[PDB]
Amino acid sequence: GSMSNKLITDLSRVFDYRYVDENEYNFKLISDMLTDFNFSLEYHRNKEVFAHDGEQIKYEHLNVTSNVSDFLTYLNGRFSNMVLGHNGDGINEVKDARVDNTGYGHKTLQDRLYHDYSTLDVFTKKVEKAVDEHYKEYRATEYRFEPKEQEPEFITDLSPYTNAVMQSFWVDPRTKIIYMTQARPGNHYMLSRLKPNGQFIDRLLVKNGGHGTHNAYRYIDGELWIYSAVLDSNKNNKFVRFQYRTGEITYGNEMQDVMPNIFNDRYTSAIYNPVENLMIFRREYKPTERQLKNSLNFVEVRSADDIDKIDKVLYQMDIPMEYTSDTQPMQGITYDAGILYWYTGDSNTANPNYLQGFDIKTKELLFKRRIDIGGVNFQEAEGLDMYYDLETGRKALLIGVTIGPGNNRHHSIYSIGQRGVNQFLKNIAPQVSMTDSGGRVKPLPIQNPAYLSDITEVGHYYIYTQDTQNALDFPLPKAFRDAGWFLDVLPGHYNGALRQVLTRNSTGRNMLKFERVIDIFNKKNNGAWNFCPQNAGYWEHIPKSITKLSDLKIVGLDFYITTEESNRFTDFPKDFKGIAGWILEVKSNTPGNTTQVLRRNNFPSAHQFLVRNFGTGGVGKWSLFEGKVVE
Amino acid sequence: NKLITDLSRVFDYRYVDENEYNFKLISDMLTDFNFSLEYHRNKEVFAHDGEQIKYEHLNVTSNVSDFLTYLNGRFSNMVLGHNGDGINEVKDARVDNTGYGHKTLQDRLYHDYSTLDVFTKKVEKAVDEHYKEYRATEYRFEPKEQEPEFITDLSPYTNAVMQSFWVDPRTKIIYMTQARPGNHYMLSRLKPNGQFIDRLLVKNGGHGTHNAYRYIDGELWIYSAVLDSNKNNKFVRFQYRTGEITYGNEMQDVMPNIFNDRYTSAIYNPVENLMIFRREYKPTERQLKNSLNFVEVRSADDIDKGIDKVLYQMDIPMEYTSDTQPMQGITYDAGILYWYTGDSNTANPNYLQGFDIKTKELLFKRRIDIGGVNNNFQEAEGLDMYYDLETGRKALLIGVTIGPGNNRHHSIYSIGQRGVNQFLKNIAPQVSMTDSGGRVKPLPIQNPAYLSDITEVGHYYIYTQDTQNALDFPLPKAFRDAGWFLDVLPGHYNGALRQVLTRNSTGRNMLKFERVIDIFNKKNNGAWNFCPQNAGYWEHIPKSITKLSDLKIVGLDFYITTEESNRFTDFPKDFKGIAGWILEVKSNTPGNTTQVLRRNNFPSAHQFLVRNFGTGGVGKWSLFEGKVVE
Amino acid sequence: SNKLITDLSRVFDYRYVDENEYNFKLISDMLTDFNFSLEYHRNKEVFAHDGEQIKYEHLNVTSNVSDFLTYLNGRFSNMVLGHNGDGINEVKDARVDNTGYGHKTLQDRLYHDYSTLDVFTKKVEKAVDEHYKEYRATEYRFEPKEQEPEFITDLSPYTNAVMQSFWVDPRTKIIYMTQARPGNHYMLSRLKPNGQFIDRLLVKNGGHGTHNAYRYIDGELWIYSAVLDSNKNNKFVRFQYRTGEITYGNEMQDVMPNIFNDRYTSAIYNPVENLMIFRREYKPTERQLKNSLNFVEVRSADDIDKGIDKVLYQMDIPMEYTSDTQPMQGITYDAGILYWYTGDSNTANPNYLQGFDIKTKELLFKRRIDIGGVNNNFKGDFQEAEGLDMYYDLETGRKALLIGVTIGPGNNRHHSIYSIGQRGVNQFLKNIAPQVSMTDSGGRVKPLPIQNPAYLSDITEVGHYYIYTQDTQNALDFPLPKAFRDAGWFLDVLPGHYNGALRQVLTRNSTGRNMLKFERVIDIFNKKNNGAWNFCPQNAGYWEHIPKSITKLSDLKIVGLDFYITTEESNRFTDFPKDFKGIAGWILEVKSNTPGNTTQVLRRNNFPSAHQFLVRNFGTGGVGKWSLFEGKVVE
Ligand SMILES: [Fe+3]
Repeated sequence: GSMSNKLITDLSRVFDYRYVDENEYNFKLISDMLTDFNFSLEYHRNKEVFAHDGEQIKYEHLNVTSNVSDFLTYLNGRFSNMVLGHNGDGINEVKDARVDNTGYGHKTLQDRLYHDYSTLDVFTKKVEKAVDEHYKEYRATEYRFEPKEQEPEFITDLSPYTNAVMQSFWVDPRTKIIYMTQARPGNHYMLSRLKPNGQFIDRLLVKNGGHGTHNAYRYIDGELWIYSAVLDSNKNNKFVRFQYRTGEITYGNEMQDVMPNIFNDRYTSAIYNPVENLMIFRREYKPTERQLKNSLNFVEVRSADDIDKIDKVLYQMDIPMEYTSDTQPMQGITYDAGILYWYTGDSNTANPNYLQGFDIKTKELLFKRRIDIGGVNFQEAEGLDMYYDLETGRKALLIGVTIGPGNNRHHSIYSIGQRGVNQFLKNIAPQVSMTDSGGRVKPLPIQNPAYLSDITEVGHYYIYTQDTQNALDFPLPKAFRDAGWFLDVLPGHYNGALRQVLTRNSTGRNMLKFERVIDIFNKKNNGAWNFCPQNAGYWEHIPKSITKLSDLKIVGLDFYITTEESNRFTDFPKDFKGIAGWILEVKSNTPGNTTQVLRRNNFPSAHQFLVRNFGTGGVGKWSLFEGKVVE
Repeated sequence: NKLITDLSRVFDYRYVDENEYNFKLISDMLTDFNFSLEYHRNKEVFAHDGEQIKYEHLNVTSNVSDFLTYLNGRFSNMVLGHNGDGINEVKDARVDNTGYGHKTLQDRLYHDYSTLDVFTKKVEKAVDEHYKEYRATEYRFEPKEQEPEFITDLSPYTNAVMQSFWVDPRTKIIYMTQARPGNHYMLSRLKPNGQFIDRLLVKNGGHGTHNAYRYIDGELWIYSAVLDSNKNNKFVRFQYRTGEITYGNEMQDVMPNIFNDRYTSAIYNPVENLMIFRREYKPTERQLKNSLNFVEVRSADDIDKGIDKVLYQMDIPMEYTSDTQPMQGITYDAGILYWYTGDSNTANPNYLQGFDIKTKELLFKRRIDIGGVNNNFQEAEGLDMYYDLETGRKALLIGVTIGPGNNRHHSIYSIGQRGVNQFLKNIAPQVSMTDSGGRVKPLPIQNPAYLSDITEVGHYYIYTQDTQNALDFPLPKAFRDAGWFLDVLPGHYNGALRQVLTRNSTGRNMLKFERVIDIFNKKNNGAWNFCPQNAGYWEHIPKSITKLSDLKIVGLDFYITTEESNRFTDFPKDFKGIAGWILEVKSNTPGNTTQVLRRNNFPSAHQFLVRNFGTGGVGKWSLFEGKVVE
Repeated sequence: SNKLITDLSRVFDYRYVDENEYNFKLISDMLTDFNFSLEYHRNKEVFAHDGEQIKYEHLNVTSNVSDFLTYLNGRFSNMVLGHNGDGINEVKDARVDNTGYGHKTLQDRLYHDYSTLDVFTKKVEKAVDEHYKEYRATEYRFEPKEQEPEFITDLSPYTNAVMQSFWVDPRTKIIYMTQARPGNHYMLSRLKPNGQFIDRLLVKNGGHGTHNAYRYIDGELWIYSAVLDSNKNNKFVRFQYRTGEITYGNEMQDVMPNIFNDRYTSAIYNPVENLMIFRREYKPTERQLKNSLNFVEVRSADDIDKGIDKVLYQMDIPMEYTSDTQPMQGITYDAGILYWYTGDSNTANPNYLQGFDIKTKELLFKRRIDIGGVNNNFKGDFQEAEGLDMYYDLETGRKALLIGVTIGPGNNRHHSIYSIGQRGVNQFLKNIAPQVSMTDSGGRVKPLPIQNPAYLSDITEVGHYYIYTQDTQNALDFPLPKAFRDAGWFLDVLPGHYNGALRQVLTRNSTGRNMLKFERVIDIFNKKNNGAWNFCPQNAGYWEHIPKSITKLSDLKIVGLDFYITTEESNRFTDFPKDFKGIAGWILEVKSNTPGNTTQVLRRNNFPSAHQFLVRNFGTGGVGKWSLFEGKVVE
C-alpha cells in the first residue's frame, strides 16, 4: 500500500512488547538506511554511470582554472575551426586586430592586447578594492568588539533580597533570567534568579557551598546545569554539578561529582563557553606553592564534551601577581575567543578597578585598563560575564558592579557589546512599574487569594468583593467583607519586607485604610494591619450577626448604633437600651484589652457618654458621664 | 547536538525522553548525510579535481587533467608545425602582460581571458555573498521561527476580550476593538504605551472582528462591517470621531451591490494598495465547501472606482475556523495570508498559520506560546502587519488577552525586522507618576472647574489661584489660601481612580483628603475623606464664617481665641469672650454633626461642651466641668 | 564487523539498556565514518572516479569524459593540416574563443571577448555602487527637511520659565540648559540625560542666555557666554562650570574683547570642524528701514584661542527670520549648514525650521515643525519656546539635530527634546538613563545617598528608601527624639512643586508595634524653610511605651500619639497628677492646641471601679493645672 521510512519518535510511556517492537522497528529502519548509505558510496565510486557531469570537474593548469566539459568543448572547437575555418590574408587580419573596441588603432597587435588586458585588469582591481573597503567598513560598524577601548554602557540594576556584595552573575541567553551569587556568613552562598530588569524571581541557598565566586552554566538538550565549587561535612573542597531548584541544597546525593579524583586536590571552580564548548577552570594552587610560583591562582582550559568523561588540560596558565591581592584581588573572570578576561580589585576606595586581558595560549597580557563609572554623580568591582545572543550570534562583555557602603549596596550590569547588543539587553523587560505600561491597575496573580501576602510584587491592584471572601489575612472579619478594595504593594527594605496598603472602594461610605509590613520569605513574621482613620462624614454600621459590642476591637473605627439596634447588644449599658442613637468609639489599650466609648446622639436632652475597658484585665464596668444643658 | 550514549538504568520519564531524543537526532543526521551525498552528485561545483579522475585507454593509465594538458599541448605544437615561418607581430603577441611567452597566440588569448573571467567572477561572488549577508541581518522576516517580543500592554477602560488592533504608522495611535452586548463594538484609541485616549461606540456594528484602516490623501478612513436597522450586513467606511456612530448618513456604503450579499470585513495593505476581504459562507454553503470563511484579494483603487474584480480568492478550511481552533486574528504580507487561531482554556495551544494566497497552500503552522519573562494562560487576540513609514521596515504584531478568567489584560508581541521592535517598544515610555526627570507632571487645565477632570495617574501641583474655581474642592472657598499636592492613583479596570489632595504647608498642618472618582461620570464621584495629620499647629476659622455649624469636616479641629469666640452666633451663650477653645468636629449620621468645644484653661477648671446638630434638629450644648487637682 | 542489534531483550534488563547503548554508539560511529569517507572522496581520493562515469554532453554529442578524450586524441592523428602560409594557421586558430566558438576573424574574436568582459565588469561595478548607496542611505541619512522628529526626553529644571537653550554633553551626557530670569539674569541648570535635575548656576547680569558655546579643551569643559558688566555693557566671555552664582568680573575670562564687545555677541561651538559660530546684532546706526538685525560669523576656535580676528564666512539673517511673527528661537550648525528655528507662541502662526548654506547664503529649506503628538497629549498648539543643538556621538561619530520645546501655558509649562537623527542615535539618546522611577529597575527600595545622615532633607531625589536604626541616630531633623530611635523606617520622597518643595514620608518598620507615620514638606534649596513633621495616626492595636529615660509627661508633645503608662511607671513622672501615682494604668492622649502649647489627657484603665480622666493644657500659656472628671459605675 505504502511503506514509510520514518522513525517512531513518539514512544509508548510503558515498557511493553509495543515499546520493544517500536525500538526494534527503528533499529531495523536505521540498519537498512546505513547499509544503503554504504552501498551508495561504493556504487558512486565504482559503478554509477554519470556519477557527475564534466562541469563539476575542475581542470586547472598553470594558473588557469576551467571545468572538464567546457575544456573538452574548447578543444573540439579548436579542431573544428582548423578543419572548417578559412585561411585569411595573414598580415591584413593582424592589422585589423590592432583596432580596439573604441575604434583606436594601436601600432601593433601586442600593444592592442596589452592595452585591453591592462584596462580591464585596472578596472576590476578598482572594483575589488571598493568591495573589500565597503565590507571592512560594514564589519567594523557591526562586529567591533574592543574591551580595551569601548566605554561600558549601563544595562540594568540587579535586585536580590540579600544585602551582600555580588560575587558573580550570568545572563541566560535562552530565558533571559539572571543567575547571581552572594556569599553568606556560614560559608554558604545565595543563588538568586532575577528577571532581565533585575526583579527578584526566586532563590536557592547553597549550604556549605563556600563563597560562590563563580559557577559554570551549561544547557544540555534543553536542560540547564550549574557546575559549582563546594565543601562537604569536613569542609574539604568538592567540584560538583546540579540543576536549579528553589530553597536549599547541600553536598550529598542532591548534586553530582564531576571528576573528584583530579579536581578535589585543590579549590576548583569553572565557567562555560558555549561557542567553543569549552570549560575554563580557576583552581587555587596549594598554600605551599604561593611562595615558590608567586602565582596565587591558575587557569586551565579543557573541553566540555571531554569533561563529560575524560581528563585532558588543553592549555594552562598561571595568574601572576598583583592580579590576586593585596590592592588588586580577583573580582571577575570570563573568556571569549582565546582571551581570558580578569577583573581586579579592592578598592574600597583610593586604587582604581582594572580589567585585564590575557592570551590564554601565549600567557601574555594584551591590555590593562581602568574601569570607572560616573552616571550617579567610590565604586567597586563585581564579576564578569560573556553574553552570546541566541538570535544573532552577537556578543557582549558584561561587567557587574556593586556600589555604595554596607547598607546602601546596589548592583548593576554594564556592558561592552557589538552593535545593537546593549540596546537589546536594556530593553528585554521594561523597568518595574506600579502600573501596567498604560497606567492601569496591574492584574492580581491569584483569584480569591488565601493570602494577600502572596501578592509580593510592588504595584497598584484591585480586589473585588468576591476576591476578599477567602482571605485568611484580611484586616476585617468576614462579616464586614461587602466591598472592593484598592491594594498597594510598596517596597520595604533590602531583605524581603514589603508594605501593603488596603483602601475600601467607597463613595457613599468612608474609605477605610489599613497598612502592614509583610515578610515575603516568612508570613509568620507578618505585621498586624494598622487602621488609619479617614472620614467623609458617613456612618458605619455593625453587621447584624454581632450581638456583643466586645467583638468590635479595631482602634479608631467608629460605629453608629440606632435606637432599635441598641436593644440587640447584650453588653449595652442595661438602663440605656432602646432610648437613643449612639456613636461607639473604640480606643487604644494594652494587648488583650480594649477601651470603648458610647456617646449619645441627643438633641434637646443632656449629653451622656459611657466609658469601659475590657479584655484580659477583666470585663470592666461602664461608667456614665452626664452634662448640663446650657443656652 | 550529541547522541546520549549513557542511558538511565531505570525505565522512567528520562529513559523514554532521551530514547525519543536519540531517534530524532539520528533522523536528522541520516537526512543530512543523504542531502550531502545528493548535493555532491548533482550540484557541487568542483565535486572533484581532474587529477582524481582516471583516464585509461590502451592499458596505460593517466588522469583527466594531465591528459587534457597533453591534448592541448599537442594541438599547439601541430599549429606551430604548420605555420611556415610565422608572423613576427603574431610571435610578439604570444607574450602576455606578465612577460610569460605562450606557445601560440591562441594560448595567450585563452590564458588572458580566463584570468580576467575567473577574477571578475570571484569579485561578483563576493558582492552577492556580502549583499546576501547584509540583507539577512537587516531584513530577515520569519514568522515561522522568530520568537515574539513584548512591545506594550493595551489599557482600554472596557473589560472585554480584544477583537483586533491596528497601530497607526503616522500618528502611532493604537485602534482597538472590543465587542459589547447589544451587538455593538467599542473602538478605543490608545497611545503607543497602551494609555487610553478616547473611544467610539459603533452601534449595531456587530463584533468588530476587524476593520481596514487606510489613509487617503492625509485622511484616515475606517472600513467596517456594520448592521442596518433590519440587522442586514453593510460594508461601509467612516472617519473616526469620539462618542457614538450608527449605520446611516454618518457612514458611507462601499460597493453595497457587491458585498452586502454576505458578512464582509476587510484589512488594508498599504505596500501593494490591496484590500483583503474576509467573507462568510451561509449555513447552506458551509457543508458543501467545508469552510465558514473565504478571503478575497482586491485592489484599493478598484474599490475606490467601484469596479468588481477579485484578484485572488481562497477558502479557509473548517479546521482553521473550528470549536477548538476558532479564528482570532488575520493579517497579510507579501503574498502570505496570516491566520491566528485558538481557544480560551482547554490546554490546546494557540496557532499561527501562513498560507500562500496565490497557490492556497499552507506554508507553516506554529504554536504561539508566550513562555517569556514579561508574561510571568494566553487568549489569542488579533494580528496586525506594522509597516514603518520612515524605513519601510515591517513587523507581524500578535495581540494577546492574558489572565485566568477575569480581569483581562492585553499585550502586543511582535516578530519584526531589525530595529522595528526596539522602535515600537520605545515610541512612548511606559506611564509614570512623574515626568521623565522625576518632577511633578503638568496639569491639563488651568484653574480647573473640576479636579475630577484630571484623569491621568500622576503627581501634580495646584497653585492657590488654580484652586479658586474648583467646584469639587474638599474645602469651601474661604479656606483656599494655599497650594496643594494632587496625586491621581489607579482605582480599578473600569474607570474608578483615587485622588489625594495634601496642603502645601510648612507652618500649618498638612491637610489631607482622599476620594474615588468615576472618570466616565462625575455624578458617581465619592465625597472627600479627611485624613487627620498634625504637626502641632493651630487651624483658624476664616473671618467670613460666624456659625460653628458651618464646620462639618470630621477630625479637622480649629482654634478659637477669646476675641474670636464673640463672633459666633451659635457659641454657648454664657461662654463668649472669656477663653480660648479647641473646636472638635466628630462623626455622626448623614445630615448630622457632633461638635466639642474644649477650653484652653490653664489655672482654672477644665470645661468642655458637646452638641449634635443637623437633620435631627439643632441640638443644645451640654457642659461638662472638671475639678482642679495638684 | 559490528551490526545493529535488531532482536532486543524482551525484559527491561541491563542487557536491554546495553543493546540500546551499543546501537546508538554504533550508529554515531557509522555516520562519522560515512561523513569522513565522503569528505575524503571529495578532497583527497585519487581515482575518486573513472572518466566513463563523468558525463560529457554538448549539442549533438552525447558521451563520457574518457571516450571523448579518446575521440579527440584520434582526431589529432587523422587530421590533415596544410602548410597554409606564414602565421596563417596560428591566426586562424586564434579566432577560437574560450567557449570553443570559431569567429570569422581575429578582430571579431577580440571584439567579442573585450565587449563580454567590459559589459560584465560594468554590471559588477553598478551592483557595488548600488549596494553601497543603499547601505549609506540606511545608516547615515540625515534630512532635517523631511524626517519626523522623535521624542527623546523631558527636561526637569527647578525654575518656572521658558527654556532658551540646551546642550547635550557628548562625554558626560549631562544636559546644560538656560532659562532667562527677571533682573536680566539667566539660570544655567545641569540635568541627567532623562531630564533629572543635578545642580544649577545663576549667571547674574548674564542677560537672556539665548545660547552658549560648550567646548572641551584638554579634558576641560569651557562655557562661552554673552554677559553684561555692572554698566550693562556687552561682554563676550568664557568660564568653567560651578554651582551657585557667577557674575562678570575675576571669575569670567574676556574673549577677544576688542573684537566682540562693540555689540551683543553669542556663540555655539562645532566640534567636528573646530569652529566657533557667532550670532551677533547689528546696531541701530548700522541699519536702514527694513535691514537685518542679526548676522552670523564662522570663525576657527584655534584663531579665537590665539586672539586672531578672521571671519571665515559671514551671513546676514533676513528680517523675516528675526521678526515679530517669526522671532529667532533656535540656532545650530552642521556640515556647512546654518539651522534656524523661528516661532511666536501666542500668534497661532506656525514654527519653522530653516536651513541656510553658510557659504552661498541661500535658503535650502523651510519647513513647519509640529511636534504635537502622543508624547505631549497632543499639545502642539501650545509650543511656547524652542532651541536647537547638534548632537555628535563620541563612540560612533553619528549625529542628530536636537529640537527643544517648551509646551505651555504658564504654570503647566514643561520642556522636551525631540530629534532628527542618523540610524540608532535617537534610540541611544532615549535610553542612556531610564526615566526616573521610585524604585531601582527591579522594584527594590533605592539606595540612600548618605550613611547616618545629619539631615534627612539631604535626600532630595524622589523614591522609596529604607533607613536602618543605626542610620537614624545622628539625624538633626528626625520626627522623634533620640530616646525613641530603636527601629528601621521606610522613607518616601515624593514630588512637590515646580520650584523645589518635595514631600517626605517616614513610616516605622514595625510588625509588633504600630506603624508610626510622619509627613513634611522640604525646600531642597533652603532647609531653613523646611516644614514640621505631621504625625498621621494609625493603630494595629499595640500599646506604645514611653522610653525609661523620660520622666516628664510635658516632653510628649506629638499630637495623636498615645502612650500607655503602667501602675509602676506612673510613679516616675514628676508632672503626673499628685494623688493619682502608683494606683492604676493609664492611657496618655496628646491633643491639638496653639503653637507652643499642648493638651494632654490621662484616662484610667479601670475595670470594676469608676472611670476617671484628667485634662491639662501647658506651654507658653503657662503650666496649666490638671482637672479631674469622674464617672458613675452603671450596670
Ligand atoms: Fe564523486
